[PDB]
Amino acid sequence: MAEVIKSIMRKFPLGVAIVTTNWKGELVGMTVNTFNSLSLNPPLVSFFADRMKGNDIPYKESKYFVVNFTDNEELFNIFALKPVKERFREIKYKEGIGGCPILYDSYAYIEAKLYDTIDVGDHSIIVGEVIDGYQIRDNFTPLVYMNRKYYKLS
Amino acid sequence: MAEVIKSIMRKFPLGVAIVTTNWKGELVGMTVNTFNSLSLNPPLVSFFADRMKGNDIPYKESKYFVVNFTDNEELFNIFALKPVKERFREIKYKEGIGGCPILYDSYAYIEAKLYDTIDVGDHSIIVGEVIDGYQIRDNFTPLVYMNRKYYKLS
Ligand SMILES: Cc1cc2nc3c(=O)[nH]c(=O)nc-3n(C[C@H](O)[C@H](O)[C@H](O)COP(=O)(O)O)c2cc1C
Ligand SMILES: Cc1cc2nc3c(=O)[nH]c(=O)nc-3n(C[C@H](O)[C@H](O)[C@H](O)COP(=O)(O)O)c2cc1C
Repeated sequence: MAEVIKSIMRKFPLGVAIVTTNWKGELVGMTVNTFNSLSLNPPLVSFFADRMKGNDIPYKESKYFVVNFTDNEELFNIFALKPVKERFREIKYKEGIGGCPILYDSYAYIEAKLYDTIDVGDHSIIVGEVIDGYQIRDNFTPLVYMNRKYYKLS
Repeated sequence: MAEVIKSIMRKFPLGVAIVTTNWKGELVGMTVNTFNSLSLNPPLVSFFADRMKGNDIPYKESKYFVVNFTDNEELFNIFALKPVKERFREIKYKEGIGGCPILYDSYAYIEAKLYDTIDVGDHSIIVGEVIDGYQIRDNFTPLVYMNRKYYKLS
């Protein structure tokens, strides 16, 4: 079989973010490399959630979600590798719209309201309608994921 | 109005590619920063097409499309800025699946078959089923778009 299709994606640089929500009282988040702007009028953003792993379910059952933009590699690792029950013990967060956690170490975030979801193959596209966003820290180092690694920008 | 939501995206680094198709004999392509992997089984890839500009129509009416991965900044500018009738005069290309053009200066490409399209707000999500991909050049410099500019990776 051609699994050259995975090898090409591993060399394709992608921006990363951490999406959180409050899921019936349970604080959850995850590192994503599928976040993007989908539409400007109306202002929709989206990301892709893995259905096999059940990453889609939390966001399908909540009304809001926050996109956290940060430059601390360690946080990306926490929200990809640590057990789900341990994630919010180790970091500083404040509560935001609908109880959703905003990471303290974010340089920016966007709060959004779930707008639609769409199952395509083994992922769902989760679309949210933007309702606010703030730039908090002005001086930061944006990161990209490529080949299991995070790179600063040249 | 909050157009802080545009200012946040301008600081968010994104991978770029050029998607082409053969549209009823007309060779068309465009620079996109919305290309990503959507699903592994089945292997689907996608990008977002601006409906206001009519970028969606070519891909909705063709059976295939090619994703071209390249490290030549000049090509990204050609396939974003030059009039549509002038694009394929200025560069070297070969014909591929379904007549779709493959750019000669690509280090990799993926050929794909249209699988579905979905209108959300002012964009459509164009999903294609991967049918091949090849890594051609081994030594390249992947680029990311941020703030109207292209950066090498540090
Ligand atoms: C950089 C990186 C990118 C990721 N992107 C996504 C993604 O966009 N969508 C997704 O569902 N999971 C993605 N994941 C996996 C989730 O982070 C992970 O499945 C989620 O945190 C739940 O954790 P668990 O599988 O360990 O329970 C990514 C992981 C890493 C390392
Ligand atoms: C880096 C960059 C990213 C772009 N990404 C997209 C995109 O993902 N989807 C889209 O429809 N147009 C995108 N465009 C615009 C298209 O390249 C452009 O509209 C297309 O080439 C048709 O050209 P025209 O509007 O000049 O006729 C992007 C442009 C640039 C500069």
